Amino acid sequence: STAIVTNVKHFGGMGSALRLSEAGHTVACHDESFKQKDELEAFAETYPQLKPMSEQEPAELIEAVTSAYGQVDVLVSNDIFAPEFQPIDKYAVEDYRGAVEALQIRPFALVNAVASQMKKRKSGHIIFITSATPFGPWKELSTYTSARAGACTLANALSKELGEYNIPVFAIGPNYLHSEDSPYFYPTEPWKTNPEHVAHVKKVTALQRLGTQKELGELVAFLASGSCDYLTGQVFWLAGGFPMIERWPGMP
Amino acid sequence: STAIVTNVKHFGGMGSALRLSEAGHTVACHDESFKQKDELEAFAETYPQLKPMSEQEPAELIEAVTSAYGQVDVLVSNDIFAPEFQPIDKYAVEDYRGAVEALQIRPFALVNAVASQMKKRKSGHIIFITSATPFGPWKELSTYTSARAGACTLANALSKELGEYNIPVFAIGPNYLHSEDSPYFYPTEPWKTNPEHVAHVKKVTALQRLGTQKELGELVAFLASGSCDYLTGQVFWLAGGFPMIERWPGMP
Amino acid sequence: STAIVTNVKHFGGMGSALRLSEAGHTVACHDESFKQKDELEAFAETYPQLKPMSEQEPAELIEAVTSAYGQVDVLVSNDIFAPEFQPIDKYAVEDYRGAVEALQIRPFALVNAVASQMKKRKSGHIIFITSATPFGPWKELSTYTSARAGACTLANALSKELGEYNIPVFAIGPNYLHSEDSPYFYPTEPWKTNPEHVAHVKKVTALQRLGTQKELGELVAFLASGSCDYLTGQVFWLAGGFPMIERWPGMP
Amino acid sequence: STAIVTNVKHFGGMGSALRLSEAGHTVACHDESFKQKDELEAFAETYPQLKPMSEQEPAELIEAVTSAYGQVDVLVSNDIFAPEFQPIDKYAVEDYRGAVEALQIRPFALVNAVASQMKKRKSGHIIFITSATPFGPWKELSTYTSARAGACTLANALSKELGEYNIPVFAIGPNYLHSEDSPYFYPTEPWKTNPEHVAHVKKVTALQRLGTQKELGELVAFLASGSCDYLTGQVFWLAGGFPMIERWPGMP
Ligand SMILES: [N-]=[N+]=NC[C@H](O)c1ccc([N+](=O)[O-])cc1
Ligand SMILES: [N-]=[N+]=NC[C@H](O)c1ccc([N+](=O)[O-])cc1
Ligand SMILES: [N-]=[N+]=NC[C@H](O)c1ccc([N+](=O)[O-])cc1
Ligand SMILES: [N-]=[N+]=NC[C@H](O)c1ccc([N+](=O)[O-])cc1
Repeated sequence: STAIVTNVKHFGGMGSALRLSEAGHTVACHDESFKQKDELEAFAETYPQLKPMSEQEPAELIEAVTSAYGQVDVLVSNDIFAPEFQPIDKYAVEDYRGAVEALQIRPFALVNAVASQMKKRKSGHIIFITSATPFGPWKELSTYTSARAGACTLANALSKELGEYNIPVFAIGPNYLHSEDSPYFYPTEPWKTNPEHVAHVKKVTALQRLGTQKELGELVAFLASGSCDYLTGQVFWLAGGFPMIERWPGMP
Repeated sequence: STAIVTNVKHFGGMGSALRLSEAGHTVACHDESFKQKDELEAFAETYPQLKPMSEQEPAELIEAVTSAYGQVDVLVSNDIFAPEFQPIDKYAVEDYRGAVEALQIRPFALVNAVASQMKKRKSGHIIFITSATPFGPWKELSTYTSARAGACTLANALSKELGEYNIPVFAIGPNYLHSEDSPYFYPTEPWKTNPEHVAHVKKVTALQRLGTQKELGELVAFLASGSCDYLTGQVFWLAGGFPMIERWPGMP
Repeated sequence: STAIVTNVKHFGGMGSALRLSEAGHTVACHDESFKQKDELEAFAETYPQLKPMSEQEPAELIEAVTSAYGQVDVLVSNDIFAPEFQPIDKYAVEDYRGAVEALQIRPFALVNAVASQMKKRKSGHIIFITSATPFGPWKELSTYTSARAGACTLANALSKELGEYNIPVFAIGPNYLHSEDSPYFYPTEPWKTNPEHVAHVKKVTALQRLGTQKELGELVAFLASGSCDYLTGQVFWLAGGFPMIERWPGMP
Repeated sequence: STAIVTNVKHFGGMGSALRLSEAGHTVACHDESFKQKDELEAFAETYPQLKPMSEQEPAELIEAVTSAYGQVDVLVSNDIFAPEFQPIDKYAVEDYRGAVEALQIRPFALVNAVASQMKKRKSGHIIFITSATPFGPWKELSTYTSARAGACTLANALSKELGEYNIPVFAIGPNYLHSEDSPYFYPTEPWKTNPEHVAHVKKVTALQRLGTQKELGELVAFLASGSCDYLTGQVFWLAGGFPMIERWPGMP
């Protein structure tokens, strides 16, 4: 079928697009950099099994993919934001508005733009790549964490109405997911190269390692395949057993 | 001490302000109508124990209450929004922005404005009145429901950073909470007077009745009293046992 | 690899064994009926790809499969119980003991018996088929629902310690999952044949249909394939969007 | 009214019993040690405001309290168990049976014995003192943790059926709750006196301190007063913001 993966160069983007592509789907890919022809052309040459698009806005993008390939069967809203850790009083309200715009308004805008066509033919799959931080919040990241929570619930809520139209909706919330060259959350440097970071991951996750782009891709492809639509409304915690809670003194 | 209750005329506003005042607290009250001298004076006459403020914006309000009464010890962010039920594709993206602005950005801005004074003296209580809807989403209310979830997580996340400063943070999520004359969610008319509505409440809640402002007020006053700070981070489900789940055919 | 699926004739048993066998695994199956020679042989003739075992107890079952096929790589504890709907005071305390023994003690015993061999070679997958009822309890099913909750948490807790040994642990909680000829919860008759039952399912689930054994098996096979171990600790709500909550009067 | 607090010398026992008595309630207390006249009379002399009972079994206790003090209006099931920490394969299945018997079967049996009388009057309150561990499992404590989860769900489930009879049901899940002289979970020695332990608590809790019996007592009395029945079904996380999650390397 035809799928859309946003911010393809970051977070869960490459893992999702590459695996969906290998499953035989036509993967239209969005990314802020594709605004420039040079950047879109470079990506296209590197990944001929992918279809990079230049469109940036929700409605614009859904329409271009629909016109180019016929329709949008799968939506993978891989949302990202660059937050700063900050005490609640040191943030600017604008800082929270920005987090909400990127992690809640954006996914909502994409579904708002594609829902009608999916509902008319009674088929489609919606997947939000959110975060697991709501399940185990760190101190001083209130804007990002709360925003991601809104996104998770958005997915769960949407599943309730779209189910009638045979449209499953899921939210995959990762943490400690290797992002390779992307700074979006866990790049190879320093997460696989620095001793302190390696030891941190080994302590905080049950599997004692970062999650792989492949694991994420497999999950995305599995859900988009229509192999298990009954999981609609599910919020997945792709966090490898995180969080590992500090035990009493004397316990290793 | 000194407390602030926003949108006092609606939702959990009156129950909160009334019980807090009966507790002996100085209660400064905010409300959109207080922009009108007439409305402010009339309120002050009916509830002489309460101190209505004309200030509307977060920073403005915290400053006004601080100058007038010395400091803000308790913040009750009683947030409201009037959403429409709509299939995802029928909403305007602006409809989600409005919901998020009123239910997430506002409480965030109020804490952002008062946190520094609380942290300096290492004392204060923060209470968000959110919603139990995220716990049991209805079909077609994705904007309001997801926004409320962000607010619940905001509170929990904040409890993590403010705990070091001895500042408890709670979120009270009601549903089917009687609002008396306020149209915000459950006014006396028609919820206590129309058969179909009375019957609906009886079916969906375990206690088979609306919750009372008195009950909400007792909880707010209890948490603000400093009698049980150890519940910091709690999301309270003030919904009378909702949701009651439809059982199999033939079962009573 | 070698998998074990318990109570194979009921609940999530057939979907799990069938799809696991299709994935190329050797599937040893347990069932109370296999105690009888006639039953075991009739099953082996009908499903020649499956390996019915006569063993009934945890330790002997794990030992027999290990001796016959070498080792137990995957454990699918498909637990069942036949509860009665009763007001708390009409139950016998023994009724709860029986529910806990069947839904909590059994899976714990199976893991207790196989854990050491999986830990030694640092490989294996543990999957509990539990229930979604804890997520949305009905009245008068306190014994079954609470017990199932104990099982979900058991899986999650186990993921924390077994992760260090590369052993993912999952809990699949279904509801409204078609069980075909098995009375364990949703047999074809009357769930797909009687108007009121069909209409009931269309009302309380988002997808407005029963889940299929195929969907359950696909999930079980996906998880056992080692394609997404990073989901360890996950409790899956295989309930098609259930529960759908009754909305305000006037809303369809 | 008349309240029953079990295992009064341990866990949330004294805090609950003492505050309930200060509130004016007649508080019948149960404890395994009260089987000895010596221990019972000694307790009675020290706390003339409490009424220790010798009865050990549920049915016997409810009848004894009903006969001596008219009826049972409030049940505080303060359940305890002394678990060992161990990898799943090192436990004895009997170890899990003991945990479930003490933490799940016991509270169930007590409600099973007093429910009929409360339903008849259509009044009463049920409070289970469980645990917050299910919310943040430590590895190697799978028996205790999962059993506690079962008890939490048992409460929420019962609220669904008992609400129709105006009987609120709650579950208070503590962690890091100071237990003073009782070894049940957090005694003064060493939690308030040994550096390594004091520091551990400082690290894992948001408020950076142990919870006080007074706090637990206030919550119990508040809920038992009928001041806020609309919270029925609630699972309270009385853990001071626990768990605090370890942050990235370099972060303070
Ligand atoms: N996979 N993964 N990681 C995503 C996670 O939501 C996240 C964790 C930390 C931060 N951060 O900024 O510290 C951002 C996102
Ligand atoms: N108590 N109470 N009500 C608050 C709840 O969040 C809510 C429920 C329904 C609606 N609504 O618009 O139908 C709005 C808010
Ligand atoms: N699939 N599926 N359903 C299993 C579910 O746990 C269940 C639902 C109802 C009952 N029951 O007895 O009514 C038992 C189990
Ligand atoms: N308050 N409090 N503690 C109760 C909690 O469930 C618990 C935590 C740890 C242990 N333990 O044995 O380590 C037992 C119980």
